[PDB]
Amino acid sequence: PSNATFKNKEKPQEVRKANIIAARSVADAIRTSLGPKGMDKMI
Amino acid sequence: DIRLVKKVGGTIDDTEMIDGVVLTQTAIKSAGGPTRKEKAKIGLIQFQ
Amino acid sequence: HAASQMAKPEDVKRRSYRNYGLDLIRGKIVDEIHAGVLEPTISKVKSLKSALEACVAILRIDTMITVDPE
Amino acid sequence: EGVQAFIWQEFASALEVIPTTLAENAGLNSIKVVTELRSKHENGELND
Amino acid sequence: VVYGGGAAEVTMSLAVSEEADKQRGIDQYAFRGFAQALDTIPMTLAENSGLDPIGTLSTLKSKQLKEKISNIGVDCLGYGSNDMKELFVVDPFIGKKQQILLATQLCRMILKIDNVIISGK
Amino acid sequence: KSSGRELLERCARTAMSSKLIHNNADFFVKMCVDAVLSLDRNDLDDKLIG
Amino acid sequence: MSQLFNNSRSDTLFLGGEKISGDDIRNQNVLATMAVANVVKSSLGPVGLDKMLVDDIGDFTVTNDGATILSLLDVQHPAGKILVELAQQQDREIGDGTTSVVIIASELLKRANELVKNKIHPTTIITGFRVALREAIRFINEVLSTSVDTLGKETLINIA
Amino acid sequence: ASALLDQALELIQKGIHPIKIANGFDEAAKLAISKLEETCDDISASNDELFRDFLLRAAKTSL
Ligand SMILES: Nc1ncnc2c1ncn2[C@@H]1O[C@H](COP(=O)(O)OP(=O)(O)O)[C@@H](O)[C@H]1O
Ligand SMILES: Nc1ncnc2c1ncn2[C@@H]1O[C@H](COP(=O)(O)OP(=O)(O)O)[C@@H](O)[C@H]1O
Ligand SMILES: [Mg+2]
Ligand SMILES: [Mg+2]
Repeated sequence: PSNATFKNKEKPQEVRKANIIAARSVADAIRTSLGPKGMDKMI
Repeated sequence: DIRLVKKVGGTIDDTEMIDGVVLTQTAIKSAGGPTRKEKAKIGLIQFQ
Repeated sequence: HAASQMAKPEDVKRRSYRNYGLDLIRGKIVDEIHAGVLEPTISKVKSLKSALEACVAILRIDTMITVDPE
Repeated sequence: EGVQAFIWQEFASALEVIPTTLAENAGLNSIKVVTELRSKHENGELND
Repeated sequence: VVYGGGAAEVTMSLAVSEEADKQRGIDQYAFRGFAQALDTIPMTLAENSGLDPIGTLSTLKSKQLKEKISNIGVDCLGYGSNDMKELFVVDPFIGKKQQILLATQLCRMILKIDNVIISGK
Repeated sequence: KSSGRELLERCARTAMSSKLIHNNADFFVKMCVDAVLSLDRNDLDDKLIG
Repeated sequence: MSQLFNNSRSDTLFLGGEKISGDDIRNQNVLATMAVANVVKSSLGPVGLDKMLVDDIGDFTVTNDGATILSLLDVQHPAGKILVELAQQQDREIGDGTTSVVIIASELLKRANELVKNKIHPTTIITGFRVALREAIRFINEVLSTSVDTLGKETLINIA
Repeated sequence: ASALLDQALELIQKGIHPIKIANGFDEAAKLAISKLEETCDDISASNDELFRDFLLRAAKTSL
């Protein structure tokens, strides 16, 4: 309702979303290197 | 306490167990010393 | 070569085929024993193994990552 | 029952990422692999 | 006409969910994804109005499964009653229908893209 | 000795695969089949289907 | 064969060069192998003919060996450096078949890449080669021939 | 539309073809609109006086 706390801040949840996508990006880079069917990565 | 010696050349099947310690270093062979000797006692020289 | 491998053990002529093949000078099939073409057995041993490990090293690569020099 | 029930539910869903990837890398149908593993585990099979 | 404001979304979400476990097949996850996708609208109204999405979503799912009356949704102005007969809110059927049709027909095109070439200006 | 109307619906169903139409093909296949049948069989034109 | 270079991605930020994945890598690795395999393909056998390489100071080197021609070809690509060092491993150990071992490896990566496009895993492909090679070495032992009834050093002459 | 895409991503990752995912939403969408049509109320039977009031109930919503 109108008496609810708005909390004044949407920047924290946006920064957490930017970190989760950045963390899932590199996690999905090495997803195909797991198990006997994994593949090598030459850097 | 485990040792792994890196070396170029050979095949994967050539890897085998060695009952004793192996030295990564090689002999000098400047004055033409022996390369093979049986029933030898190994002494560790810690000085110059 | 196939007609040699399939053959009965007891067939001299066919077995011999197992022994010969391509000639690059005259362009016909002649015997290697009389021609003198011969190699060591060690040359083929550990050659396919090196080519096998060479194939394994590139074939297992999925993605490529490059870091620029500092 | 409470607010932490959905958190524990999603914790169990995210924990099954390992066998989903093994079916993906092996070319098998993952959704099918995880629907049969639930069926076998409910019959008392601790290891499947 | 219809009665929106989270009432049509939760009504249409549980309809496909009740049919998901009847028609398991392999597309049951698509029915569940379509169900949870419809729930984002009343949760967005609950998020903007400050109400708890847990109590709001749980109340609509539990109440609408019990009672057949399908004109209860998310009260955003903070009234004491959630029944929309008294709150004077009405929406058209052609308007609420096009939200689902143009959305589900676009996303088919969005999912079918594999090659993406963008010529820099 | 089958019917002629069902022939066009049967062959047009294959064309509506690999597109956005394949689920909505039950309604739109009747449109193009009835559309082309209105044209003259001797003089079938490609500009009248704009 | 690869065209339309991969787009710089904003969701995956790694320092240095950009990351690229998919079948383009194994296509680029095979394309890098054909860059060196076509060089040594012509200088094979008696009928084969070799080429020249200048050293940018007037000097040059007319080379028949696979180890020497690849030693001067400093390959910047990573996949090509494996075959370059293999020939340096081949000529030091055995001193023979330096051209054939590179040609065998190039043909393997050709058909191996074709098999990956045929949707079988590389682990099954590698298992197929190892069981095949274990039978090949067993077959090499069958077709051996011991030198006997030879007059003098003729077996050492004709094999040279 | 973004909600369908967000839920469709999780699925793509678990492992389903994308066109098969869209086929599930089509059967779900037609069943959803069909169920909404079943529980839909019509206001055409009322006279013009009561129908005059219904325009205010919808006009106040969008405004
Ligand atoms: N006073 C209200 N009480 C309950 N629900 C409301 C009220 N006002 C708006 N809504 C709901 O919020 C939604 C807001 O839609 P609106 O934002 O006006 O359209 P658009 O999203 O195209 O701008 C409506 O669909 C309606 O169901
Ligand atoms: N006189 C010959 N007759 C038939 N085959 C030959 C002859 N000389 C060479 N070859 C073949 O050519 C191949 C490559 O020979 P060579 O070029 O000497 O070795 P490398 O491949 O190490 O350069 C060998 O496998 C051999 O079978
Ligand atoms: Mg030679
Ligand atoms: Mg509006």
